[PDB]
Amino acid sequence: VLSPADKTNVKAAWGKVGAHAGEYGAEALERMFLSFPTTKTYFPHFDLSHGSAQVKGHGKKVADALTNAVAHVDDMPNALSALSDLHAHKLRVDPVNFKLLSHCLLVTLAAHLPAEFTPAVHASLDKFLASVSTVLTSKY
Amino acid sequence: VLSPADKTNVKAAWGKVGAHAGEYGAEALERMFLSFPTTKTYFPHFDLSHGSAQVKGHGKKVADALTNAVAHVDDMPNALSALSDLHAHKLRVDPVNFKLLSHCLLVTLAAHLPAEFTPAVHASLDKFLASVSTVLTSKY
Amino acid sequence: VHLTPEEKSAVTALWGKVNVDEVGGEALGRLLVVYPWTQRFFESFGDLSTPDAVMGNPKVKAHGKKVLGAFSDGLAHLDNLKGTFATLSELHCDKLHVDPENFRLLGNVLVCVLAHHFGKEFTPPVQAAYQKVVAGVANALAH
Amino acid sequence: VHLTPEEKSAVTALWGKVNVDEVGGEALGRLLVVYPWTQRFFESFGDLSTPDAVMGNPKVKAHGKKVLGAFSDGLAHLDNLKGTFATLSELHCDKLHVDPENFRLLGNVLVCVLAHHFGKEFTPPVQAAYQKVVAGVANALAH
Ligand code: HEM
Ligand code: HEM
Ligand code: HEM
Ligand code: HEM
Repeated sequence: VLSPADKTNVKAAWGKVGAHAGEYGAEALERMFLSFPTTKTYFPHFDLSHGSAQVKGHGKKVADALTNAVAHVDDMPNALSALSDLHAHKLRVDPVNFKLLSHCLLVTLAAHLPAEFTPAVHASLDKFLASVSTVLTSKY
Repeated sequence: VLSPADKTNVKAAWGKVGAHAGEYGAEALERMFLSFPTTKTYFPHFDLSHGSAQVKGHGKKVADALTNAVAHVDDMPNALSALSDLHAHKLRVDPVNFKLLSHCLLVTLAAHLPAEFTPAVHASLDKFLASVSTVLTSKY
Repeated sequence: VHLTPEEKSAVTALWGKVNVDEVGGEALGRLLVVYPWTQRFFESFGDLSTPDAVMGNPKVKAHGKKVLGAFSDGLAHLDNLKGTFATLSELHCDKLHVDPENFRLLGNVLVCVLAHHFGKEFTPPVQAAYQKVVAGVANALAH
Repeated sequence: VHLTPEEKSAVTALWGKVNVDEVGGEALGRLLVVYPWTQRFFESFGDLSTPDAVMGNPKVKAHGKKVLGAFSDGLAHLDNLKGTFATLSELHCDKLHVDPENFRLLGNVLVCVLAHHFGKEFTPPVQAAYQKVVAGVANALAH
C-alpha cells in the first residue's frame, strides 16, 4: 500500500525518467537477462543479445506500461488488468522474477538518475514496483 | 488483488469459522510459537506456554481483526490502518513472520474445517492473508 | 534435520497412517491451485484450468505419488538429506530451473494437507516436527 | 563463487574505486529506509525516524563500514565464502535471528548503491558479476 508521499515521489521520479523510458526499460531487461539468466526461459522467441532491437522494443513496452501504471497509481488493478491477464493467466510468471526485474529497474534508475535516487525515492519506487508486481502476478 | 470469487470464498469460509474464531486464532498462535520459535521474540512480555490465557486473548484479538478484515475486504488499507500503524511503525515486524502466521492459520483451518478447505477456498484464504500481510507491513 | 526422539516418533507414527495415493496428488494439486505459476512447470500434464480439473488429473496424482516417494525417502534419511536429494536438486535446479522458494511453498502445502487429513490428530508439536522435516527437505533441494 | 577471469577483474577493478566510508553507511542506511522492519535490528543506533535521520546517523556509517569490511573480506575469499562467513552466520542466525531473505535484500541494496556511485561505469556485466558475488555472500550467511 502506497502513502500519499511515495505516490508523490514515484510520480516525480518517473516523470523525470520521461522520454528516456524506452532505453531505461531496455537496459533493465538486458540487466535482468544478463544477471538473472533463468528469466531468459520466458523469452525463447526473442534474440537476447546486447543491443537487440526486440529487447529494445519490448523495453519500450515495459516502460510505457510502467508509465500508465504511474498515471493510474491509485487504481492499478483495473488499469493493469490486461497485463495481469497476460503475465498471470497465459505466461504464469513466477513472482520471484518480478522482484528480479524490479531490482534491475532500480539499478537502471541508480545508474542514470543519481540526483533523483534519494533513499526516500528508492523506497517509494521499490514498493511501487512491488505493488505492480503484486498486481501482475495476481489472478482476478 | 482478490477476484469476486475468492472474496466470496473468504467471506463464506470465515462466516463458517464464526464463533470458533478466538479458539482458532489462539491455536494458530500456538502453532506459530511452537513451529517457528523466532516469532517468540516479538512477545517477550507474554507467557508463551500451551493453554496460556494471554495467547488465548491475543488470539481472540487477532481473529476479531481478521473478521473485521473480511467485513471490509474491499478497503483493507482504510480498515486496518490502526493495525498497520501498530505492526509496521511501532513493532516493525518482518513480513516473513506474517507468512508464517498465515500458514499456521491455514493449518488451523485445515485441522478444524475439512469440509470447508476446498483447494479453491485454500487459494482464496491464502491470497486473503497475503493481502492482510501486505497491508500490515506497509506504512501510510 | 535434528529432531528429538518424540518428534521422530510423532512423524513416524503420523506418517505410517498417510495414504500416499491421495496425499501426494492432493499436495501437488493444491500447489497448482494455490500457487498458479507452478502450473508453468507442469504444462505437459494436460488441462489445469479449474481446481476440479487439477484435482481430476491423473498425471497430478501419479506425479504427486512420486513427490511423496521422495518425502518418505527423506524420512528414512533425516541425517542425510543432502545425500538423498542431490540428483533431485540437480534436476530441479539445472534442468527445470525451479526457484528455491517454490520448494518451501510445496512443503507448506503438504503440511496443510496433513492437517486436512488428520484434524485434531495433527497437533502443534506434530506440525512443529513436520515443519523442521519440510524445511530440511526444501533446504536440501535448494542446494 | 565461480567467476570468469573477466568478472573477477571487473569486480576487483570497480571495487578498488569504492569509498568504503561512504558506500557502507549508504547501503546500510538505504537498507533501513527501503526495508523498515530491519530498523528493529538496529534500535540501539538512536533516531531512525526519517530517511535524513538514518542517512545522517554515525552508528549507521560506522556499522556500514563494518559491513563493507565483511564484503571486502568476502571478495578476497571468493572460493571460501562459507569459511569466511561462519562466525558471522553464527551471529546473524543464532544471536540476532535475522531472517535469511534480509541478507539478499541488503546485497541488492548494495548493488543499487554501486550503480548510484558508478553510473555508466556499472555496466550490466559488472552488475552480473556483483549479483552472483552478492548472492554468494547472502547464501554464505544464510547457512
Ligand atoms: C515488472 C513489471 C512488468 C511490466 C510492466 C511488464 C509489461 C509487459 C508488457 C507491456 C508486455 C507486452 C504486452 C504485449 O505486447 O502484448 C509484456 C509481455 C511479456 N512479459 Fe512483461 N512486464 C513486467 C515483468 C515481466 C517479468 C518479470 C517477466 C519474466 C521474467 C515478464 C515476461 C514477459 C513476457 C514473456 C512477455 C511476452 C513477450 C512477447 O509476447 O513477446 N514480464 N510485459
Ligand atoms: C494476519 C496477521 C495479524 C493480525 C490480524 C494481527 C492482529 C493483531 C491485533 C488485533 C493485535 C492487538 C492490538 C492491540 O491489542 O493493541 C496485535 C498485536 C500484536 N501483534 Fe499482531 N497480528 C497479525 C500478525 C502478527 C505477526 C505475524 C506478528 C509477529 C510475529 C505479530 C505481532 C504482534 C505483537 C507483538 C503485538 C503486540 C501484542 C502485545 O503487545 O500485547 N502480529 N496484532
Ligand atoms: C520439496 C519439494 C519437492 C520434491 C520432494 C520433489 C520431488 C520430485 C520428484 C521425485 C520428481 C521425479 C523425478 C523423476 O521422475 O525423474 C520431481 C520432478 C519434477 N518436479 Fe519436483 N519436487 C519438489 C518440488 C517441486 C516444485 C515446487 C516444483 C515446481 C513448481 C517441481 C517441479 C517438478 C517438475 C517439473 C518435475 C519433472 C516432472 C515432469 O517434467 O513431468 N518440483 N520432483
Ligand atoms: C548481507 C550481508 C551482511 C553482512 C556482510 C553483515 C556484516 C556484519 C558484520 C561484519 C557484523 C559484525 C559487527 C561487529 O561485530 O562489530 C554484523 C553485525 C550485525 N548485523 Fe550484519 N551483515 C549483513 C547483513 C545483515 C542484515 C541484513 C541485518 C539486519 C536486517 C544485519 C544485522 C546485524 C546486526 C543487528 C548486527 C549487530 C550490530 C549491533 O548489534 O550493533 N546484518 N553484520
